[PDB]
Amino acid sequence: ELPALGNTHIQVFDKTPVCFRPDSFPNYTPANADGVIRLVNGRIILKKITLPDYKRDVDVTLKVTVASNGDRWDKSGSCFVLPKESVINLMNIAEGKRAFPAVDSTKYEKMIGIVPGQDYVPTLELMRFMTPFGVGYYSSDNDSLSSKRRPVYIPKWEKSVTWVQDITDLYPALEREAYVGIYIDTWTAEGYVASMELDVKESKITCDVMPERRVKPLMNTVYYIGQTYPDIFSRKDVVMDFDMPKAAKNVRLKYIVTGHGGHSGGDEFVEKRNIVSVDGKEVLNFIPWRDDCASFRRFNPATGVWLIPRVAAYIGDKGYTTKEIEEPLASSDLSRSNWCPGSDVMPEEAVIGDLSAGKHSFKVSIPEAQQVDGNKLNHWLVSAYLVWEE
Amino acid sequence: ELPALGNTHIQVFDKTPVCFRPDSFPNYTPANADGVIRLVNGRIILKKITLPDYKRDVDVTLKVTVASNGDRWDKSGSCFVLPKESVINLMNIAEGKRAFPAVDSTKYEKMIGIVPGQDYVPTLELMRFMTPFGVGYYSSSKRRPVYIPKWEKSVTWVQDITDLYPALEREAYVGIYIDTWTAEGYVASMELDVKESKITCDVMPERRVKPLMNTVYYIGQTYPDIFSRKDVVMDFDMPKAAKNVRLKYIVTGHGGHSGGDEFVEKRNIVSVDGKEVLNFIPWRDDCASFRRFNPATGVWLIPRVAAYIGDKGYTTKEIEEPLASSDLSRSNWCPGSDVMPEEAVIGDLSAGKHSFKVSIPEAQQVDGNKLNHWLVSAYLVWEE
Amino acid sequence: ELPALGNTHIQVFDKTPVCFRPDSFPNYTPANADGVIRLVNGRIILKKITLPDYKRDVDVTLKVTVASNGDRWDKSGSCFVLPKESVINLMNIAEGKRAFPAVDSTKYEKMIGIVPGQDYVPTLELMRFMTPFGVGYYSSDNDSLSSKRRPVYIPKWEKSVTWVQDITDLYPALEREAYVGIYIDTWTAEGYVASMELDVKESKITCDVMPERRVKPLMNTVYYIGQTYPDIFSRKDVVMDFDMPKAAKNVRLKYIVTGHGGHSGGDEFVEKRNIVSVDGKEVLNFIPWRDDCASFRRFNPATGVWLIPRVAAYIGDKGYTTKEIEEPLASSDLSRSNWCPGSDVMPEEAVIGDLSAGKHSFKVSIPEAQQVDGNKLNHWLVSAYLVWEE
Amino acid sequence: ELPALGNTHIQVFDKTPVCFRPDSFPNYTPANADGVIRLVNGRIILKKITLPDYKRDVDVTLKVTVASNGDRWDKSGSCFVLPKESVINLMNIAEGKRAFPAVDSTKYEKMIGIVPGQDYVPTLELMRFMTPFGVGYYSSSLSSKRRPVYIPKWEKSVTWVQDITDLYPALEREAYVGIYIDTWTAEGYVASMELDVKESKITCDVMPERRVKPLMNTVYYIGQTYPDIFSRKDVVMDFDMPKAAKNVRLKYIVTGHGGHSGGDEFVEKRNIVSVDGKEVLNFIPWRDDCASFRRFNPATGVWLIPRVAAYIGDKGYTTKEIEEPLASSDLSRSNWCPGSDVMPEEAVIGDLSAGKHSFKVSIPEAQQVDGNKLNHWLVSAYLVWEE
Repeated sequence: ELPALGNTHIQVFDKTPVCFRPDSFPNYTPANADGVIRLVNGRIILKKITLPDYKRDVDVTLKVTVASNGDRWDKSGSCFVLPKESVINLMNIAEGKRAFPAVDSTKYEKMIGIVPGQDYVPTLELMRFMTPFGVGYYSSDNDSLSSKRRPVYIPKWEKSVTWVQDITDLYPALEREAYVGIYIDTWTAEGYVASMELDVKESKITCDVMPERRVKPLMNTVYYIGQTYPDIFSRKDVVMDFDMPKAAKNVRLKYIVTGHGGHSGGDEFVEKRNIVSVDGKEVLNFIPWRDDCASFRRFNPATGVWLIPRVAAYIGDKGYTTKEIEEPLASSDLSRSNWCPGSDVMPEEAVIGDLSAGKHSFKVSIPEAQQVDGNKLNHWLVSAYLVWEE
Repeated sequence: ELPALGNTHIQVFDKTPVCFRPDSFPNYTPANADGVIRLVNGRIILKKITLPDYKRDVDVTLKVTVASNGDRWDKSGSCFVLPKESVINLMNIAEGKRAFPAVDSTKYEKMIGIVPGQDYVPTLELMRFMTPFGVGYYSSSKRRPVYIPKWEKSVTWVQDITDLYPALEREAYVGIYIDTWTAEGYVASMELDVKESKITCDVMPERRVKPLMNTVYYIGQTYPDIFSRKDVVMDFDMPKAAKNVRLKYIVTGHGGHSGGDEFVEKRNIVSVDGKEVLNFIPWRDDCASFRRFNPATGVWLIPRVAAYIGDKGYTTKEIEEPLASSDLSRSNWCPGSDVMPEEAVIGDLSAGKHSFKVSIPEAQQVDGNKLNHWLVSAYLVWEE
Repeated sequence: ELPALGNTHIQVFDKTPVCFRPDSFPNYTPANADGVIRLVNGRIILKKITLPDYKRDVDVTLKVTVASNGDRWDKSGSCFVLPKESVINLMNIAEGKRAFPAVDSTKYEKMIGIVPGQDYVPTLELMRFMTPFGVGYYSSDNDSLSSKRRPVYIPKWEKSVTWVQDITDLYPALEREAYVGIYIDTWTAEGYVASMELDVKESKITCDVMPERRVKPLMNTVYYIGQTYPDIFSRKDVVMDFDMPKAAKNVRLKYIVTGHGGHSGGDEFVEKRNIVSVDGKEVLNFIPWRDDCASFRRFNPATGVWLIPRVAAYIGDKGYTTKEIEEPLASSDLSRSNWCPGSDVMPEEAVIGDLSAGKHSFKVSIPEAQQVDGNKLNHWLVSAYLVWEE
Repeated sequence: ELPALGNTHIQVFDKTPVCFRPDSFPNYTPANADGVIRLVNGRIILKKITLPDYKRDVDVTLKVTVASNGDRWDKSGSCFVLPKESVINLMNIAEGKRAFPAVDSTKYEKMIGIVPGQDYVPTLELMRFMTPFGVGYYSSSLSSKRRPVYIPKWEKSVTWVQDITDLYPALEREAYVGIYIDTWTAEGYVASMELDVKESKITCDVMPERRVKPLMNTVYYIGQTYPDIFSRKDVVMDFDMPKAAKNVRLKYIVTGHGGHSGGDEFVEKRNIVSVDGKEVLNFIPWRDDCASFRRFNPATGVWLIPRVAAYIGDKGYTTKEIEEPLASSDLSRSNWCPGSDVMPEEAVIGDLSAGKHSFKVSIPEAQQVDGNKLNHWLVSAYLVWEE
């Protein structure tokens, strides 16, 4: 019979600004009155959370809400947690106390912080998201920029976007005390406002002992701080070793990927096969893609718009007929490499099976990925981790 | 320490046709080789399911998939279960062995089978859904907007129905109804997943379900526009006092002509023992999000001044923009959507008699071809 | 002793839309229920006005008000009247019943309608104006476009712009019955709204006989309809002859000019001497120029804005000091060739003196004017007329 | 049929210095070679003007031009005329021959000369103006520490024009007009003044019988104190109308002062003006367009104000933090800007019977002078009508 501590709800962030204001915020700003720490001139918000010492099992739910506060763009986002087992992390790097470890250039070029190294474990992602174009700030009924960009089939713009995911598997990374944060690749002073809620529901069953969950971050190419766009996959596969000190049963891989390069023909808009392997065996092999981005239209008041001519069938006063029309196409409608402006990203899972104690290899290959070329910022945001029960 | 029976998965239907073929199927066709029973000329498919005698708690998940097999329309659908405590049900009515009880015309007009009566409990809905326009059969441009790169080939809905386990326990007849009138019809799939608790001490709670109302016109029934003349009021009995009772309410508005209840906002007010427990406008304003599931929808050209990027920067011009019937805002659904029931915490209910009332006061009457109506089902759930 | 008819006020236009909607309006649309006639797809609004047969002298005041209705730009405008003595005019040209007369290419190239010809007298301008950038439509307190474009020294945007001029000298062109209108070089469907009021204040003096005023339009390069950008001054002076049927005493010339070509280094932004002559004698010789456009800032919420670095002296907490800052400069702040976005244009006057009956010459020279070059639309909008009492 | 005398143009002052040089000019200096009389050490310039005996109606236009000749601040100014009907005036007070009448302290404290008294009618203002910060002398390259990027060039002087036809009776035949500037520097300013009288071309157009009656003037021309009296009491006074008058109009000229932070120069204060116990004006004297005068203020003080600003950068529209210059001259003020004149507010009073009438000016939240905080209100008022 285990004691009940009760549920825990945390309003981590509440319309907390995420922006780029290098005159107000340097690489590191200590905790403000609300506990918010800011890194990289405001592009990263961070907060220490405490959770009671749960003995019973729990369910963990994450709810992230974003709105533009002026920034018009669809920027990349990462809700994350600093790994507890890592001496080096984003915060003490920002403070100037540490640095990402140097990497072997034959394997990882100049891609610091994407794989583990001495005293370093890559940042763990709680949720990858992509902001829509200007939701909120540009969403009013008579907004001077978006009011005549609203298609006839969209009765009203949404005022914000919200994503919810079960992250129970990540409880080990949140337990007792942890630093969680949100990063948005924003370069405007107006930026965004972000909200984040953690809901920990404690089991009502007296006998329900908390299982021994484990999490092992493997990789993270998100360019949080002093990092470079990850187009490395265009020249080489990213291969790394990892250790399993103890044999583990029924291990699962979680893989989070989005493709980027927003110019015409860039990796944001072209299909590229991802092949992920463990110990030389393929465990995921698929094209990260979405063809439903029109479904996010009401979240994108400030998206760009083009007129595409098309012969359209329709019902006129004298029955069915056809005519040439000029049909609006929004940038937000376009199919993309595993996301849409206004979507989150569900991690792909793969059941790895049992892993013996000892050395193992992990490989991520996006063989036709394109190189950065001047202003063509082709890259792939990839993070991965393992989870299992001991 | 309770024994583990393990999980149970049932592929109830698998691309099972739902159609209207009165030359092949009469009002009742007994179970075929795959266990499928057909009622009303194929408009209803039904199957007996069996589940192990679970002692531990469980989670129940329902997954329904639909595709057109030629039918072009957005027709109403109901995935349901025949209440175990009812002598009279859709099946024995179809067999010609029973009939919905006659009703008091002062209270319910000619709306047979929508409320309980002698030996009758209304059908219980596991999931209300609305088919999209021709998904699958018509999914391969004059129809496809430039912002839709490809049509989906089918539509799928998933809901947790754990609270309905008592209606499914041991043995039950589940089915799918689609208001289809074509021989080509649809194909429907249905999966039930019962995930048993991995915890040794986790005793199954004593869940209860009590169906109160169901206006879905399954068989020999009339369009439910009754709300336009009177509120639907009924009594129900609670044999035992119950704590923390919850009401689940499933509503969709209908009448697909211009200005009909499918397309106009109407406040729904639901009461128990004279106290309002729900009061809201059932509405959806996001139906454009379902566009890729509607290849066969009707289309109009609407004029509009539009902002766009031309060769000399941003500018504006008059255009004629396609608007699909499927894009239109509706009374709590879209072609291709399911319906999440609204919940309300009723609180404690004493043993004895109680009243239940559903009021949609501005609902419109059927008028010739204007088929205004409201599909409403409701039930109570609680633990003893 | 002359009878008093009293004053006459006419609300010619009242937030009447001026726009470019070729699918709704062809070259000519007849008078609507309010008397408004539309030409050139909505770019020109026109209306027949009637005035009592005044015997006493009068004062005529014109009041034009404009607001954007979505069009973001600072477009050229002309409030005008169709000359009574002209068989051919903008309206019957729009109706397809007439055409500007063909011109001698050695003198006027392909600049149709800018000088008189057979059955044609150039349009007479009541007022030349330049719309500001988006006033009204983009002027609200929290407008998503103009909100952070408001300089600290501008407490609030204006919601419209209004110009008033005395046009008493033009009474002969308005007398009894006349067609007046407004043209705006708008190419957007949203366009503008325009208002126009004529106030005729009758003299209170019993003996005050109306003088015999005369008006003679000479030139007008405004491209109202099927006309070309007037960069002709870059290759040749515009010279023309005119006839004075009767000798006239103390004749005055009125000259309305604005320079154009909004690209960097174009005639909108460069000083160009104008030299105007009658019978070979210079009567005006000046640089049409304004250096006070910053004064119109509150009318230009949608103007473009740049950040210009500058070392600025200021009072800080430790006394007088200096620092590098980035100071906003608006397109509307820039000095221009005789106008600002949001200004009207006061005609320059010159006392010509007496003119004998017969032939006379008139010449307008802007010798360093630039040519049109692809997208560089250099030109000069020039109109001129004579006025005198007989 | 009335004879035509033709138009009259008078160049009253032409870059005539207005300054404070007590060693060169005492309280009174008689007319110099150009007819210029100087009072209070140069702070006031004065000149006798003559106008033909016009029988037809006329229009009177006043054009005043000012430039700094070294004086850097935005000082108060008053273009005026000595009332013809007054025995006591600024000039004979300066000469030491007369004095403002003593006042009742319970009503007017120590505010001499602001209301009428025995043998005294307050000075009549043709135009109230406020000099800009150093125009001309400091009105000088591409990058400048003082000149904002949106100001291509400083103006070299400032000019104001007003129709003052209603004031013809105060100018008729012969009158002493002048300019006062509250300057305390030896460098001071230069001032120009032109009067243009345009005679009607109509034979029948008889000049109407216009009248002017000065009521109040708190401008501290000579041996006078800053007028913060409104902060303790309303200014109430009586006046006499020897003959009944029809359709009388009140003209009220007000500017608020106290140039320190939070002073009456920069705070909104309701003015309530009453005649015979009825309110005739009730309003906040205010201007919110002072940025429009920027090019006339080269020597103004400047602050840096932080703000997020939208702008076009090389990669499209964006926003960033900046420190934006705000000039003292840009600030909203109590009915003026550095470089502006003041249009009088008018009110139609209606008919006034012959006899006694009362007039009252109340600025109830006006602030008191406090050491170097020189809060005050410059107010003048007069009546006009046709008989």
